[PDB]
Amino acid sequence: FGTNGFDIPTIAIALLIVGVIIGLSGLILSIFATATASAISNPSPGTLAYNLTHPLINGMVSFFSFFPTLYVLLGVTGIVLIAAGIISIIMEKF
Amino acid sequence: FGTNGFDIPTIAIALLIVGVIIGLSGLILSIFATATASAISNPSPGTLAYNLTHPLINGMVSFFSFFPTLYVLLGVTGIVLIAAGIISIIMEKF
Amino acid sequence: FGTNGFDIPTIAIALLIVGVIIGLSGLILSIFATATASAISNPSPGTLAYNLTHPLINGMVSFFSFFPTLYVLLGVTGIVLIAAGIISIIMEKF
Amino acid sequence: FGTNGFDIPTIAIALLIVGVIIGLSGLILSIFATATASAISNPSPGTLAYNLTHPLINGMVSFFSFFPTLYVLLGVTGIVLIAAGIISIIMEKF
Amino acid sequence: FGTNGFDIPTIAIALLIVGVIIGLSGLILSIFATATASAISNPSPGTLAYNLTHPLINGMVSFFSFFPTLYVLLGVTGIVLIAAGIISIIMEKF
Amino acid sequence: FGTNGFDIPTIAIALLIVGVIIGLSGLILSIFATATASAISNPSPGTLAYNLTHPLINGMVSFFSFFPTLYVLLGVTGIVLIAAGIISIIMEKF
Amino acid sequence: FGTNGFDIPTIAIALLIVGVIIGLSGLILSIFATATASAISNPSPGTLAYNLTHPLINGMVSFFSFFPTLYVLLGVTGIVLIAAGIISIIMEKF
Repeated sequence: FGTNGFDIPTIAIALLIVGVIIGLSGLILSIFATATASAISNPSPGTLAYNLTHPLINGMVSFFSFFPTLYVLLGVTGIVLIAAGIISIIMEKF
Repeated sequence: FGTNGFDIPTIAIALLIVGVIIGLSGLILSIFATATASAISNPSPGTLAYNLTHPLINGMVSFFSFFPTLYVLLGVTGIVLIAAGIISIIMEKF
Repeated sequence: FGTNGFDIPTIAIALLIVGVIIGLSGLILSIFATATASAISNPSPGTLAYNLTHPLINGMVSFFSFFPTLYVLLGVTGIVLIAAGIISIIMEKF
Repeated sequence: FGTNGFDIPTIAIALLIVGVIIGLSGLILSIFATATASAISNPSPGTLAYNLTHPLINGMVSFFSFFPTLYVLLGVTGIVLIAAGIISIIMEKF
Repeated sequence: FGTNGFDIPTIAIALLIVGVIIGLSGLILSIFATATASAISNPSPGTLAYNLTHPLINGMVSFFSFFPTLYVLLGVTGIVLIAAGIISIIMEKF
Repeated sequence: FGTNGFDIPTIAIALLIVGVIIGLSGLILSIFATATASAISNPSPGTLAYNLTHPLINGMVSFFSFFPTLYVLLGVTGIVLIAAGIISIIMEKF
Repeated sequence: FGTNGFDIPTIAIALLIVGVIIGLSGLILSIFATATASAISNPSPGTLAYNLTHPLINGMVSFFSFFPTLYVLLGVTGIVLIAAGIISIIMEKF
């Protein structure tokens, strides 16, 4: 069901795969982050261990805050691909 | 699901891998830094051991303060890669 | 996840390795310096042993004071490498 | 849909590409500038580091103030191109 | 989207690259200058080390004061290039 | 982004390199000059060692006083190069 | 019941084996730790035997406190393996 490489069943299958992979990724990351939160403790506000450890958790927080826009762009990519497929069909189907 | 090398499932898997690796790294470093903090003691403010040891902990603190911006740049890299993928799709899909 | 040799997982692993190595180095040096401080005594201010020993501890202090800037430069190196990777991606990804 | 090289679908696609590229550029620059602002601190008004660092941020501000007119001219270019296309159609279509 | 070599997407990409490179340069220089400021001390106003070191920091200050106008000219260059592109389009598009 | 050899990204990268090299040079020279100042002592105003050593430190002072204008000219060179690039663009871009 | 090496009966059997092994391990360690607690006595807070013995029990406590996170990671591993199996099925079953 297509012209050269645009196959609607293939597109649906690809959407399937990306959705399940993203769900798995979120699940695994949440499960592991729970363990991370359990592992690290809060020694004291101003002792040696605080100086030793605080920037690490800061970087953790920063990167995990960077994830959302990555996901958003990953989402927008598919609309572009589908649109290109539609245009390619239209171009030479007439 | 792509044109030449841009595969959304591959991108999601890569995001998975980088996230888990970063979580592991933070966990290991925090756990080890706790042991470091436990090991080293505070001899005295002005004795020989203080002169012998203080610059080392100073360098420790400095490097661990350098980590955050490294993490931030590592995060920003992915947005660039995704953007390049989108542009590459757009360029020749029409 | 990259173009030629820039791999974000590899970068994260390298950051892991350098961090743990630096922590180990600081730990070992502090532990050994404690033993050094315990071993050497203070004979007298002006006797033969003082003349014999003082420049050695002076050199010790000097070198250990030189360490911090070495660590600082070692830290700054990674920002340069990450930046070069980003630029290399940008150059030919479009 | 044209005469020699003026194709309205091609023009629309080009407008698409330039718009998305400009949006990406603004997004990336804002995200990176946030990191720059976070990284650099304010040492003191008159110490060595101030003398060492102030002209750099001055140049940053200047260049980022130069960007707007560049964008404006980039925008005006398209009107010229479309106008030339219209005139070229008119010249020999009658 | 152009006539011979003037491509608005290419121009936007080039603006992207120059902006990110300039941001990186400012970031790296500020970070390194902080380390320089930390490293060098102030011995005394009139001793040997002062005579030995003062002209070096003077040259540092001078060069870093020279940077701003370099950045300004680098900025003005792009307006010229865009203007030349516009004129080149106008010349033979009619 | 240029015509023959004038590339604004290349110019920015070159400015990066020269800045970092100059910072390193100043840092190394200051650090070494501190050691020089520590090493040499002041024997007496009129003894043999004074006659033996004074002209050497005089030459040191002279050369280090010559450095600043060298740095100034090195700085002015870049303005000339950028100006030549601008003129070269203007000459044949129209 | 699978495609290449992913067999749900095999997975269930493996879960069986790991569960029983973990139960046995906990049982044996608890039983032995009871004997350890019975064997060692508390001589006095400050005598020779206290200095001789306290760090040993400290290390015991530390290691047994390290066990929990080991178990947690061992648990999380299976979710990853099952997820990889699901993805592998999905990839080429369509």
